[PDB]
Amino acid sequence: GVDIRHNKDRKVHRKEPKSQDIYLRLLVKLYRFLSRRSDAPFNKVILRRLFMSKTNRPPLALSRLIRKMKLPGRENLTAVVVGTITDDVRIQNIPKLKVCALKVTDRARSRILKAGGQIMTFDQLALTSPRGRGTVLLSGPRKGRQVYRHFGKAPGTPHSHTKPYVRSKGRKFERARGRR
Amino acid sequence: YRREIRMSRMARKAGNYYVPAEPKLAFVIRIRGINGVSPKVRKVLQLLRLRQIFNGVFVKL
Amino acid sequence: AKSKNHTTHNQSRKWHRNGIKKPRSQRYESLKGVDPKFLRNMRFAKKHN
Amino acid sequence: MKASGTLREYKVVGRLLPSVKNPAPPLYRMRIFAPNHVVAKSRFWYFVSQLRKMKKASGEIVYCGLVFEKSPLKVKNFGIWLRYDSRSGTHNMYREYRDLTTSGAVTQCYRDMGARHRARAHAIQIMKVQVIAANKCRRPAIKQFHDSKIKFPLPHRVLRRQHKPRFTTKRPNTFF
Amino acid sequence: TNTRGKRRGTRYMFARPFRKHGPIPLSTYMRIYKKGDIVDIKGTGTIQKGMPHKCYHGKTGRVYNVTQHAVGIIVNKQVKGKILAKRINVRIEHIKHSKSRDSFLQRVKENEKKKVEAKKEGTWIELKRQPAAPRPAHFVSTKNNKPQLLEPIPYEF
RNA sequence: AGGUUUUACAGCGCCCUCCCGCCCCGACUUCGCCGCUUGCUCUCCGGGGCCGCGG
RNA sequence: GCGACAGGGGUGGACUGUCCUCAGUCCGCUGCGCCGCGCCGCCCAGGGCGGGGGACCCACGUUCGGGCGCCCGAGGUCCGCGGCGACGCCGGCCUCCCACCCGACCCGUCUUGAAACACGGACCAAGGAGUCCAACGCGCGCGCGAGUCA
RNA sequence: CUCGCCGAUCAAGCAGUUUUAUCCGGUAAAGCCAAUGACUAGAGGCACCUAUUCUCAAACUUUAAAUGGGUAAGAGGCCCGGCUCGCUGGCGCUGGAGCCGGGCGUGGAAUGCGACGCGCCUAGUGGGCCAUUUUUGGUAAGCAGAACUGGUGCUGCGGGAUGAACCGAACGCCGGGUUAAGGCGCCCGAUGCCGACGCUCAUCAGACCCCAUAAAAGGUGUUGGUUGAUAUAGACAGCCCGAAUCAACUAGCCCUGAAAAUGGAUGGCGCUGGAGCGUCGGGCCCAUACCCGGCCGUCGACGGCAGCUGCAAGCCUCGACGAGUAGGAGGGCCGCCGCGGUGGCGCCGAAGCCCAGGGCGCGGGCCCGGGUGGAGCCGCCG
RNA sequence: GCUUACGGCCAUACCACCCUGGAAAUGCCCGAUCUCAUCUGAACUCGGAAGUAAAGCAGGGUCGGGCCUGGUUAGUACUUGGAUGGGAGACCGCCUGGGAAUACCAGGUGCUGUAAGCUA
Ligand SMILES: [Mg+2]
Ligand SMILES: [Mg+2]
Ligand SMILES: [Mg+2]
Ligand SMILES: [Mg+2]
Ligand SMILES: [Mg+2]
Ligand SMILES: [Mg+2]
Ligand SMILES: [Mg+2]
Ligand SMILES: [Mg+2]
Ligand SMILES: [Mg+2]
Ligand SMILES: [Mg+2]
Ligand SMILES: [Mg+2]
Ligand SMILES: [Mg+2]
Ligand SMILES: [Mg+2]
Ligand SMILES: [Mg+2]
Ligand SMILES: [Mg+2]
Ligand SMILES: [Mg+2]
Ligand SMILES: [Mg+2]
Ligand SMILES: [Mg+2]
Ligand SMILES: [Mg+2]
Ligand SMILES: [Mg+2]
Ligand SMILES: [Mg+2]
Ligand SMILES: [Mg+2]
Ligand SMILES: [Mg+2]
Ligand SMILES: [Mg+2]
Ligand SMILES: [Mg+2]
Ligand SMILES: [Mg+2]
Ligand SMILES: [Mg+2]
Ligand SMILES: [Mg+2]
Ligand SMILES: [Mg+2]
Ligand SMILES: [Mg+2]
Ligand SMILES: [Mg+2]
Ligand SMILES: [Mg+2]
Ligand SMILES: [Mg+2]
Repeated sequence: GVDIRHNKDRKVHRKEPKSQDIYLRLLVKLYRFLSRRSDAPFNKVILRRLFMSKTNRPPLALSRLIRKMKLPGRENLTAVVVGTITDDVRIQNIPKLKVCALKVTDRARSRILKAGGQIMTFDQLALTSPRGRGTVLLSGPRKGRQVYRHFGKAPGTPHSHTKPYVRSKGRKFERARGRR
Repeated sequence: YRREIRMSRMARKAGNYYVPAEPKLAFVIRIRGINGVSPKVRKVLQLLRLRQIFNGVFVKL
Repeated sequence: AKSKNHTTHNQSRKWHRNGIKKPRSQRYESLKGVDPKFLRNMRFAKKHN
Repeated sequence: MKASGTLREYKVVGRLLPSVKNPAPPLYRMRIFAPNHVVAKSRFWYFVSQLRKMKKASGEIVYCGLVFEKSPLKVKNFGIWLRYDSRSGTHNMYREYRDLTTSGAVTQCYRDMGARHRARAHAIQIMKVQVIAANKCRRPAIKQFHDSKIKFPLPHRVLRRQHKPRFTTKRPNTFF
Repeated sequence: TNTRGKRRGTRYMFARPFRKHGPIPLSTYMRIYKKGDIVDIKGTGTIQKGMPHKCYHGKTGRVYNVTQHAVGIIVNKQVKGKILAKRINVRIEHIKHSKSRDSFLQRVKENEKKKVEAKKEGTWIELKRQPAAPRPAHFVSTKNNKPQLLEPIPYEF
């Protein structure tokens, strides 16, 4: 026999979108052809995110997309995001965005188009930019869910700052012995 | 091969000795099995890339 | 009905199963526990430069 | 030590490692009988290590070669001074043998000590081997072969080749 | 079961050497410990204030905080199967500067001068430590040191 | 201890030698007294078993 | 060539000893390293290396490239062949019966340990044990998105 | 999931391992003529006192290992300039720390490896047992309790006759070759070698890890060895004779010591120029182990594809790998009943049942044929 | 080289006895008005300068004790790892590495930083 541990032979990486969506699996059939033959590091990152789940594809608000486009060097590039571009109602101006995403909400689609912008899809992106040139791949706040506020050391340890699971946030709910 | 013979002959000619240079290459062969190995010895056999019985590697000395 | 009291037999094999990882030394170590007189001045050396 | 086959005589010389305090240290010569040179080097670092203060890591072996017999075609009377460790204590012992080569005479000592005294190879320590003349032999088992015009038959020749004919009609003769 | 006292088993480690008792020599008090230097830990039974725990006597950590009489050290202590960085407060009478990194700093300063010397001269001196190589081939002369015959000695009781 | 005392009616050692006085056999796998090996050992160089799946 | 030392003379002096203006101690060749030269030594052209004054070997001969073949060459083919072919003289090897060689203790369960002189089981058929509701957590699919669910 | 995938094009970092460098300790040993405590004997100086002496410590130690523990081996570095502060203060640098800019790869020990990187959810378990070494209580225990590591529990295989743990070695299905431990009189594969040397006779011989018992004490059984004493100025033995002899001790094999109950156990037969003991040589025998090749599957790829295929949820290429209870997960063109779709079958014979019939799948199972039966049944996507 | 002040390492510096030394300095020494001080001007504090080496101090001496260093003890004791090694057992031998301690023997005995002054 051979002295080797088979504990971590399997690499747990999603190699196929767990969704049975038809249009999403067609984009996978498109970017798998580019991840093999285009020889561009952009298509290899879009292919991963087409597999990822909804929690690994968080929304991207307009304000969080506008600020990343106003950085120096993003003059006439595209804002690629594998997910939904939600609207940020507490922002006012839209500076002529050129985005490309799977879904765009009805208000975000209106504010981008009314400002003269352009909204694309991942099939049009692979048509005009097969190498992925002139793109700015963005993402949303993956650690922005309420679920991550409960993850930590423990609610009852020093320097925890972890949100405990309670039925209702009140006075008689876990504030007596250990919180003072 | 002929140089080490030359150095050994000129040392015996004068009654002296010529100690050859210690070897710089070694061929290690694992002979024992893989069950019942000490953790300090098992770690070395993994660094020598000798994980199964009857396999050989070259080791710089 | 006595039992076995204490043992550390299989513990060393369980420790090195997932390895004994040293603490991750990160750049820019924390500043908790430092002298409060020293930290109060250091925060005054950052809001004036 | 295993004492496999014929024990060949090796002349192993060695010395301490030269330093700045003791440059060119003294050289020590040894008379080692071992089956191969790998064991002969280890036997050198066993006796020299207990006679002088020098280990294998503190010194080096300068020469280790075979010592052939000068007269392999002449019967000689050898005398071997040894000391073996029995189950009780260590005992000095002087045994006389008779062979053509000193490599085979010491080999007979390891076979004799193991047969008569049950001594293994690691307990025996050969100290002196000397070609003794036929006048200074103390053992009567060798002195009987010191008779010129020696004469003796080979009585009761036991049948070997007992399996070449395994079945036959003739019983073997033992008088020749 | 043993007692969980803080000084159980410290009969010999916190003791002082033979004929080395008395007051602490005043050189250990005038040593400057900056923030980020490697210091050793060696408790002393003379100063019962701020003495380290027996699980740190002989360990080594780096300084992260300096106070009037003591020094905050970051020591890595393995508890069961995990190594944890412990922030302890030990007075300067139980610690001393670790010379484990002084051999590295002296080696760097010698490397920074060997490359600037080879650059302005045009050589290829290698700046890298190497293990003890096998001994080269050398001649052993027997002009005045003839090989002396050794042999085992007889057994005497 | 051969010949009647040391070579004699056999031989066995050890020294100075006459250049190693001089030639011939090289661990004998090259004529079966004893070791280590290629410095890539050479052979349509022999014989036996096993199976050639795929495309 | 020069450095580490070995042995004595002349001058001054400090000290020591119950031999006392007598004794003694002390202060002011050989070894290694380093080079340079000469000579000699390494199947002998030194068979350690590089250059100069009869046959075997040269991926040297004037720069490559192009057609036809062979094959110790990207894992086998025969452009070799024989006897039988009428339900019988051929074929099935798994299943049926039987024989022999090797192996082979009875399952379930509790247990550190069960073939156990530990328990349950004579045999066969049918039935026979992780469910549904409320609520919670995490992962995933979907819809919309600072909204969402009527 | 975040990356590295492209190897030191790159920064790397990591390690049940060494090397270099620097610290930690008070165990083994040693010591007590050194301290504390215990302890024997004389001697000198007028019970003490001094210098010696014998013997010890786990809760004593001057000294002090081996093994071992921590840390350091670079860009998060090194060096230089400027600035900030309410802290510090003879000394706008007096310290200190922060901030900003610039200069400088010969990544500045060996070996190995994709990072056992960052999280989330989480079952089972919480009676363990055994061995080498260390070690406590006990006369001892197949006893009780600890330490390091391995094994086992969860594990089959070759060897030890037999076997939980011993030795060798860990396991997909096979052909060939070769070994480990152990063996080669016959059972029983292999010495059916003209194997080498010596020891040994047993009226209870002996026959090899764990291991299945044997001691003190003895022998003029026999074979070696050590140290001495006598002897042609003639010993020893014998009632003069003329060449060796005697004593002590030691170590091998054998023997005495050695007595239990159903008949019996080197495994059995049996073996004595051996089939015994000791030291060794050559050859040979086979494990699911090693090597070469075929096949299945899993895993990985810094992978290959928009005459034949392309059911891309498909096909093709390469390399490594395969034990497993408790438990977890995936796959199922495995099986049963019912529903919405869909594609059928049936009195020219449905379901069920039976079979020494023909076959498929690793398997769960399935298809076909024959017989029986007499009215319903099934495939695929959900 | 020496004498002082403050030290660093803390016996190579300590301990017993003997000998020698005062240029500066140091010490002893001479007084109790003030400051202070105790049973007591011994000490402590204060004022002072007749004497100059008895002691402190410094430098030497001792087949000195101690301490320090080296040799040796010894590759001994012990120990890492290994074996289907020996042995009834206790225990022992060997292979692979590391490797002490007393006794005994020999040598040595303070080094040095900052500041001030003197050439006995
Ligand atoms: Mg084993
Ligand atoms: Mg328990
Ligand atoms: Mg208990
Ligand atoms: Mg366990
Ligand atoms: Mg042996
Ligand atoms: Mg207690
Ligand atoms: Mg010189
Ligand atoms: Mg049960
Ligand atoms: Mg129960
Ligand atoms: Mg029973
Ligand atoms: Mg029953
Ligand atoms: Mg049923
Ligand atoms: Mg939960
Ligand atoms: Mg870095
Ligand atoms: Mg419990
Ligand atoms: Mg639990
Ligand atoms: Mg048992
Ligand atoms: Mg127990
Ligand atoms: Mg029990
Ligand atoms: Mg297991
Ligand atoms: Mg048995
Ligand atoms: Mg086979
Ligand atoms: Mg057998
Ligand atoms: Mg008797
Ligand atoms: Mg007798
Ligand atoms: Mg007599
Ligand atoms: Mg007996
Ligand atoms: Mg293979
Ligand atoms: Mg499996
Ligand atoms: Mg139902
Ligand atoms: Mg005087
Ligand atoms: Mg003295
Ligand atoms: Mg000493």
